[PDB]
Amino acid sequence: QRWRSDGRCGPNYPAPDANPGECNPHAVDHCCSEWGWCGRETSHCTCSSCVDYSAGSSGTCPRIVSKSEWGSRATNYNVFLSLPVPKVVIHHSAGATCSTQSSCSLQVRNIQNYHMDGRGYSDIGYNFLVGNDGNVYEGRGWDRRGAHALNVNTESIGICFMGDFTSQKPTASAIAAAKSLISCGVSLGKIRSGYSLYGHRDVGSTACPGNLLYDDIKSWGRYV
Ligand SMILES: [Zn+2]
Repeated sequence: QRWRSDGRCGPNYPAPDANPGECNPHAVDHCCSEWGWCGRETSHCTCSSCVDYSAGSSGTCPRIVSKSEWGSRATNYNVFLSLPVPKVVIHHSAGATCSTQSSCSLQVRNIQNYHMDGRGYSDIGYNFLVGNDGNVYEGRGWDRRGAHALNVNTESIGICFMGDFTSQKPTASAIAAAKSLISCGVSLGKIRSGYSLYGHRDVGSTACPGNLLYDDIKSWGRYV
């Protein structure tokens, strides 16, 4: 990857997939200092030759497409989650995949219409969605109680990958976007650092989030 395993970085310690060697954006030590160490302190982040990998397109926080950007309909749901959140539940759409911001935005619009008009929800059920386009889309957000898993709605953030992943896996960009979303939520204090990661099937009776995606999330950090 773009950072080393020994904790070094910079133009003197090249990474396997990166020269100069970089730092894990989602790690506590995400700044490459003068002395070629990945560190966390202000000195590591604010020197003239220092690089803070928390920031940028590859930072901890992924670009979240807001409700107004993906074309959400008017909602007025204000049932708030107790923050920070103990656990993260992973979902799959069990539906269409999407590869562009337009098609994924349309897909989110469809899912919202299904939840509100077909099932009678106050809004789209999930807190966030993720498309194969590598983007994150805003559902009920960080602060509002979701409707994605009955046993755990009040204690969790629901992230739903858009697609069916029983025999497929999402694009690497989708996975990266979800992980970065989680990391971001942790950095903000929306999600506890000692959070627990669940698949939907772990907390309910479904095949969600599909076999292969469920297999992949075991390798993610903090899976229960
Ligand atoms: Zn689910």
